[PDB]
Amino acid sequence: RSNNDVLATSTMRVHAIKSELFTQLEYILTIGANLRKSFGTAEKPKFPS
Amino acid sequence: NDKVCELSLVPDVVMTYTQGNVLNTLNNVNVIRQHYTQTEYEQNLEQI
Repeated sequence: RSNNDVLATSTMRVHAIKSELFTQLEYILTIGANLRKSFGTAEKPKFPS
Repeated sequence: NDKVCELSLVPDVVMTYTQGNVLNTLNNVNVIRQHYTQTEYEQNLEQI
């Protein structure tokens, strides 16, 4: 399978295609604030680390 | 001499024996180059 003992050949073509398609997606929302505790209001803001 | 000339000859085996639909009957011969039927043409086409 590795040696160069093989017949003159020239006619390669894309014979077949298989593909693992990414059909559905997921998302990372990556932010620098703890989304799950108090934010506050406009006049009184809190910034949860 | 001034009327009896001598001819040397060699057989045209290609004309003598090969005539007609003979060579097509031959099987299991390694061919090198030929001319193609339309069918066989379409087959060895990507090659050519």
